[PDB]
Amino acid sequence: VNSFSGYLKLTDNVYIKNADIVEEAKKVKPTVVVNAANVYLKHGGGVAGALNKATNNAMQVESDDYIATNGPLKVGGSCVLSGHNLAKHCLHVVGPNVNKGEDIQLLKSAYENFNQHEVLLAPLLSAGIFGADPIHSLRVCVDTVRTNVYLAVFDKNLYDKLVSSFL
Ligand SMILES: Nc1nc2ccc(F)cc2s1
Repeated sequence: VNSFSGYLKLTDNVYIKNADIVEEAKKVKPTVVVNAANVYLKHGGGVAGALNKATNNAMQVESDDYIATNGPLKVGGSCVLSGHNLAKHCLHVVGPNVNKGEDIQLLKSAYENFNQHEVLLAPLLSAGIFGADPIHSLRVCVDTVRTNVYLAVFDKNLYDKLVSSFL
């Protein structure tokens, strides 16, 4: 048993809810929250901007030190950093950004990072301002992630379309 509440069960391991991931993280304090990161860990907008704002910019300060030491992530890659006030850990995962012309085949590689963690609170990778079709992102998630993933979908309209179209 875990602390996640109000989720619809899609599969053995994937759950979904219409929820702001910031507010969900603040309530649950999960072991792992996933950020929709870019390779520079520049948390300007979308999920990343909202998570970083909720940490009072501490996520960005930590991220800048990480990049100064290690250089940029790979598209499809990830790093584990602090979860600050939101979670124990933040798994920063880089899905491909369609609005930059990145290979959508890298979305499966991105979701494979989730398998290193038994339970995660996450957004749909490459959705929102990353430009991919969220229906596709949910299909790749279900077909790739084997650990227990609690997906927060911010937009109520999109949530209802994801559920009602799910095979
Ligand atoms: N407070 C929140 N802002 C965003 C922005 C984008 C998003 F996909 C999810 C959320 S939750």
